Amino acid sequence: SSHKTFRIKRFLAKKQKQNRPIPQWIRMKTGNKIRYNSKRRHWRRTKLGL
Amino acid sequence: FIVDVKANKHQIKQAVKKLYDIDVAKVNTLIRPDGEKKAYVRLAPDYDALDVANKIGII
Amino acid sequence: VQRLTYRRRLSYNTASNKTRLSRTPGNRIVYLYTKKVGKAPKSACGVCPGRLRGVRAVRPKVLMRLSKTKKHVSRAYGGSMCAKCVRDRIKRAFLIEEQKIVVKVLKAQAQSQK
RNA sequence: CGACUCUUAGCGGUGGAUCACUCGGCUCGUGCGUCGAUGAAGAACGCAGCUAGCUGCGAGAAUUAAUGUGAAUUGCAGGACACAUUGAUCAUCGACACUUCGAACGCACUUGCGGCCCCGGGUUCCUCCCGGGGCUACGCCUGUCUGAGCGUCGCU
RNA sequence: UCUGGGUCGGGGUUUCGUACGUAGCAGAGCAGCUCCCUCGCUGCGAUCUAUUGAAAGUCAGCCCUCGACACAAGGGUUUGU
RNA sequence: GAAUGGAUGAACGAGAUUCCCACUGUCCCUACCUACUAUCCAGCGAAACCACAGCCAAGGGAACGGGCUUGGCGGAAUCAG
RNA sequence: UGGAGCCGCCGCAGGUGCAGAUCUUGGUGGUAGUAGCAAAUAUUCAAACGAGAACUUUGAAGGCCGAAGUGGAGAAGGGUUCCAUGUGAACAGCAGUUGAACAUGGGUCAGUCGGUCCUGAGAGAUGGGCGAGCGCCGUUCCGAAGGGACGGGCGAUGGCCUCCGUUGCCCUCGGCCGAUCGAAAGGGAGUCGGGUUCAGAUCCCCGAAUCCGGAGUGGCGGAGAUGGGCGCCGCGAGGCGUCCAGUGCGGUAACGCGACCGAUCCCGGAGAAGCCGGCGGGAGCCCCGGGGAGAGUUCUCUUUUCUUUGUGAAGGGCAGGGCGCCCUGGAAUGGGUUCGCCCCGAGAGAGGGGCCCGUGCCUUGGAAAGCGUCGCGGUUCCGGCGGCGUCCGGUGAGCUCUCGCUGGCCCUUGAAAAUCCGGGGGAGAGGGUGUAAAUCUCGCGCCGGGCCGUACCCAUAUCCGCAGCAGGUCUCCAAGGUGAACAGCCUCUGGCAUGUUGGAACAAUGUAGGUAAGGGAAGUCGGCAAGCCGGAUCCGUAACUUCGGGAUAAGGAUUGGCUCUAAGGGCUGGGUCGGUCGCGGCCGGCGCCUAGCAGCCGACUUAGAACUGGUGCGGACCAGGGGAAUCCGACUGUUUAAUUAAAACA
RNA sequence: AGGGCGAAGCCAGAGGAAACUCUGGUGGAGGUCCGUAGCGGUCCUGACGUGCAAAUCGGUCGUCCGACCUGGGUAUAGGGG
Ligand SMILES: [Mg+2]
Ligand SMILES: [Mg+2]
Ligand SMILES: [Mg+2]
Ligand SMILES: [Mg+2]
Ligand SMILES: [Mg+2]
Ligand SMILES: [Mg+2]
Ligand SMILES: [Mg+2]
Ligand SMILES: [Mg+2]
Ligand SMILES: [Mg+2]
Ligand SMILES: [Mg+2]
Ligand SMILES: [Mg+2]
Ligand SMILES: [Mg+2]
Ligand SMILES: [Mg+2]
Ligand SMILES: [Mg+2]
Ligand SMILES: [Mg+2]
Ligand SMILES: [Mg+2]
Ligand SMILES: [Mg+2]
Ligand SMILES: [Mg+2]
Ligand SMILES: [Mg+2]
Ligand SMILES: [Mg+2]
Ligand SMILES: [Mg+2]
Ligand SMILES: [Mg+2]
Ligand SMILES: [Mg+2]
Ligand SMILES: [Mg+2]
Ligand SMILES: [Mg+2]
Ligand SMILES: [Mg+2]
Ligand SMILES: [Mg+2]
Ligand SMILES: [Mg+2]
Ligand SMILES: [Mg+2]
Ligand SMILES: [Mg+2]
Ligand SMILES: [Mg+2]
Ligand SMILES: [Mg+2]
Ligand SMILES: [Mg+2]
Ligand SMILES: [Mg+2]
Ligand SMILES: [Mg+2]
Ligand SMILES: [Zn+2]
Repeated sequence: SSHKTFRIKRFLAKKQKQNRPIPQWIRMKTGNKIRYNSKRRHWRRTKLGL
Repeated sequence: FIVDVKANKHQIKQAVKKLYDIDVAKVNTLIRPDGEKKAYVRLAPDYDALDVANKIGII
Repeated sequence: VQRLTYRRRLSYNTASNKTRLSRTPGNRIVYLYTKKVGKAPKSACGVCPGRLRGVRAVRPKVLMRLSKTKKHVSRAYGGSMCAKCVRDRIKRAFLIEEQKIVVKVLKAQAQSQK
């Protein structure tokens, strides 16, 4: 909005940190079932806890 | 710098002075959209920033 | 023609968001935001509709800054009340007290008579 | 013969049935039967050398101490350590620690405003200013102190 | 190779209605300058006359050229009593 | 049929009628033109619907058949409508 | 084929056998390479990159949005979409060398811009009451609802216990009014110019400011305030002794001057006010005439056409506005005067002043900075460095904003509070003749201002409508032409690539436009649809009527281009003759345009006339078809979001 | 936006013996008219109708100083608003 509270800004920050894709060294771990992050949120489609 | 989010400019100023034996003109904080309070810290004109920068490691 | 934008995040044209055009030394017309128009104080009498003389009509929280002389005038009831209403108050307050004395005299004569 | 269409079979696709597995469930039973103002449950935000999620933890943050164990952890790095030494790594968990909201407690929910005591810079108690610390919810009980009343008396 | 069809050009046909430019003693008036001459000279000025049935278009699905220019046995797939 | 209001009424109405003047392709009676489609192509590419299917006449039949009976008949694969 | 378990018999047990349930879950066809990728005028040429170009980028051309924008900025909402580099799998309904995709990194800086404080409609604890109860009501009502202050006293400590603080106690005084919450558009002190980034700037840098708080010991000046008397001594300037005065002064007045003590208490003001009209002043922009600097045009013409031609805040000065301020004075033959009014013995005109605003000029700022040009320095890096210039005037029912005055409307009268000041009072305090307490302090000096927001989009692609959806979604700015005009049409500034594709054809059906001989509603439920009409000026205007209307009634005429005419305004000027003093002044006498005349400027309209054209002329754009009657409802208003706008409701 | 109509009040002139009346101005009233933005939504029973759209589009329309339009805040909640 460009007029944020601090509460909201911090919320957004964490959401922004969560988006990154898996580190590829994770795929090489021993008992690995994970191939892709599957919790990736694109701003244009799917619109936050808000 | 990156600074702890709870800090006042007063605290930062006092920290910067304490750690690096330095002295500050002014501190000028903001908050990164990421979460880490950044701090621009103007040193007083008796001091050169590149000289301290070399002391602390960065360049 | 150079059109222009507001300089603050207040979009709406309001009592708060009033402006004026100014040419800078950079030779660009720029909005400057303008200070509200202060009023001279009206009289303590309350009948004289005209506002007071010799007072800097300025937004009241400024008065703080101003010198005493700007804020008033050298008279009894100075910068609170218009002259006319003082010199009527004066002679009223005098003439009233002269009649009160006359009634006191007529009372005292009536006591001495009875 | 030609193309096309139909039928059957071979092989290949599509699709994920079937079968075989099962660190999950469902049911029945046994023992114990423990949360919280010494701040619960729940929420938030953090924390990894490279880590997004799940988990694990709290600015001592994938954990500290202790005790037991006795050479690993390991995706890659890097390292440590003398594994003839409190000693890697797990387990236990009695010591320590435990950010912010939350019954949630100075008052407010902006993360905004405060008061009062002490400490360091600031002064040289000069109050300011900055930083730190400790108090500052409501209700209620036992006492304590200060009181109020043409409430009931006594003495003056 | 009835030497050919094509592009450009030229005629014809036809549509519209007389181009630009130049000239004019045409032009309601006005102005500047003077030789204040008012037909003085010079300029502005819709429009008008002449050059001028002019200009412009006319196969793209109009007609004739045999003028100019190139280009014209070339390619691919077929099929048998 | 009389404030279940009766009778009226200038102004007003995207309100309901009727006629006249004008005007018109509304019509007699249709025609031509333009643009975007539809069309063919490259690329891309859905859906509803679907017992099996899909030429008729008559008959009977749950009294209007694609299928049955008796007749007519029947020729790949398709395109635009 | 597969690669790890499985069956026969005798008994027992059951979630035990499918074609159907518009059955459930998953998958797959035909339909079909079909429908379809048609709203909003538009693309073309060359080059670059590149494996590859209809689509990227650059250049050139042709087009559109046409300042009520397809431009430039916000609010809400989004939440990293912003910027850069790289990728070409998927996604962006063709493609893509591209993107808001994907992957790497970057990126939001404040005492002054906002939150923050205030109160609004309202919300909501306590006390009190209700309530089986979680609770509810209630917000001044069934409250002992103030913890503060001043001055005095007494005690205690901390300090050069000096003097002052700090606290404890005692007295003294004190109405409130409800704790609290409630506005990124209300109220609310104080920041502006230039530069700077791939992306941030009133936030960074440079420079100029500014407010608020503190400032003790008071950092400094200045004010308070340094008179007057008497007595001596000294030639005199003066020196001493001693007596009083001194909480500033000026103006007839409006009121003024840099400061000019002062408590609880009281009064007042400011904050703090609707809409509409008219008129005036000030800016921004437009316009015109010229100066320059650079342009384009130049076949002919054009002293050309085009661009560009600056000064922040804060101070000081001065115009220019306004005054319902004062003094003089006394107005009928009544005057003054506005576009309109409106004012006058409760004081008009006339003269002189006082105050307020001064966003306008000048100046400090400030030319050093910016812009425009010409020119160099540097392979480079370089915010390099120089020249020149940044001028003078005029216009206005012009538009935008604004300040101001003055009306009109109301059975409408148009916010509170925080905060800030003024005045009345006079409890106190000050030192004793060089100083004091005092500065709603004057000028200077010192120190501080924390916390959170700050990227970008803001919409025919960052929001909501399942999507890059023809929908929806609050504002600011707002050029030239034509014209009544923010109408439409064309243009510059800025912006785009025709709205999720291209190519070739030009059949039928359509959708959207047009045109039609003769007739003119014969069509049809019905003139539905389209057509006529349309602007302006000049005439001319009926029935009826609530006398206001009807009314653009109806019905007529004119309209172009060109060349002329007439009519509408401002400014300035005579005090000439004589004298004398320095073309200018001062004095005295004539003159006295008192029918005014002379020179110099400048918008724009209106009427009339000539001539002229293939009768065309509101040439596009814009832009009423009328008439007679009936029914209903007086009217304006409202209504079924998405089939009913009416005669229904009001 | 821009136009139209031109209510009270005001001025002058003319008449009138008075009462007052006429003529020309000025003035700018109004849930006044036209008409933009805005708000709406009449008709084409137009387009669309597996849409652009789970109500949109085009022209044509109503209204456009007032019972006007509109952001944010705030109040009213289900036999309730
Ligand atoms: Mg969205
Ligand atoms: Mg405000
Ligand atoms: Mg004064
Ligand atoms: Mg097969
Ligand atoms: Mg499965
Ligand atoms: Mg009856
Ligand atoms: Mg009756
Ligand atoms: Mg009846
Ligand atoms: Mg059948
Ligand atoms: Mg196996
Ligand atoms: Mg079973
Ligand atoms: Mg089955
Ligand atoms: Mg097709
Ligand atoms: Mg932008
Ligand atoms: Mg980008
Ligand atoms: Mg694609
Ligand atoms: Mg508040
Ligand atoms: Mg006067
Ligand atoms: Mg921004
Ligand atoms: Mg925009
Ligand atoms: Mg198009
Ligand atoms: Mg295109
Ligand atoms: Mg689009
Ligand atoms: Mg016809
Ligand atoms: Mg018929
Ligand atoms: Mg008929
Ligand atoms: Mg019609
Ligand atoms: Mg009529
Ligand atoms: Mg009748
Ligand atoms: Mg009605
Ligand atoms: Mg409806
Ligand atoms: Mg309707
Ligand atoms: Mg329809
Ligand atoms: Mg259809
Ligand atoms: Mg489309
Ligand atoms: Zn008065």
